[PDB]
Amino acid sequence: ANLFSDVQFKMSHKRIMLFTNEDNPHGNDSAKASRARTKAGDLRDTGIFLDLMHLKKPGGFDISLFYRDIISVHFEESSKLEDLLRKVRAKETRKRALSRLKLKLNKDIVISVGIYNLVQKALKPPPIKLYRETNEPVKTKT
Amino acid sequence: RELATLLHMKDLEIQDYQESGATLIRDRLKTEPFEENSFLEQFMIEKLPEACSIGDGKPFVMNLQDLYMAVTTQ
Amino acid sequence: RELATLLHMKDLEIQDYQESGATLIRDRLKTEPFEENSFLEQFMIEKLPEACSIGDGKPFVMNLQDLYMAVTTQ
Repeated sequence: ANLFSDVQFKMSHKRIMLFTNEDNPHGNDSAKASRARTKAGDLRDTGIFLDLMHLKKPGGFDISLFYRDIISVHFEESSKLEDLLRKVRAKETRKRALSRLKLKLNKDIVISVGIYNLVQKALKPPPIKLYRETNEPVKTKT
Repeated sequence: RELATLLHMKDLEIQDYQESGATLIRDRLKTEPFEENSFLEQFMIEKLPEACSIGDGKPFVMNLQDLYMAVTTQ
Repeated sequence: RELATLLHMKDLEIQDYQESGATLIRDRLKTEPFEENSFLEQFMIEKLPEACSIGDGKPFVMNLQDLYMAVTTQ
């Protein structure tokens, strides 16, 4: 939570990924677990989501044990982690209005239309010219 | 069985009220957390001598004839 | 009947919390107030068929022998 709080740029989505298989974090000190529900519920209400993929464990592969109230049946490995290996190189841009133009039926009726783009033919990112030993930017000055 | 598990879920709710809800009550309605093993031992030690009494068949024909009918139908 | 009166004791205790503060933290621990008739009804509809199925006598020997021996003793 402190880490999310620290950085200054505005955040669109905020997700936490746990990596653990100790499906009961502690069956020994109940007070720790009570404070765990409390703080986790707080994070759920500070705008932050949380997520675990049950990686692997001999037995102990359940989520109703202390985590049904945390994350947003069950087995020993998570399909949710397999896709995080799909290893893709796409790139995306958000709902970016290419240009808003006012469609006018005639000289008097005008409506507001957002010309958006749904296929763009991505090109390779434009290269930047660098100095030969110093790898510094070179600031073209034509 | 289902009524015992309902007892356990209401135990969970009351626990949510005290341990994390940071609230108390009038202390006159506090109920023991439910466990079916004790409940059964006490029922069979105290209540059972009268709980299973055949009698005149009077209590039978009053208390359950509805369930009697329902299960006959099923 | 006794489990039901216990659940009403528990309902009294929970309503005691509900009258003054005591907000629920875990948004999945809610329990509807206990009233016998409606649950007997849902027992009739949803699960009475599977329950009252006689089958091959297995569930009886499985689960009820404790009460069987107890009732024989009483």
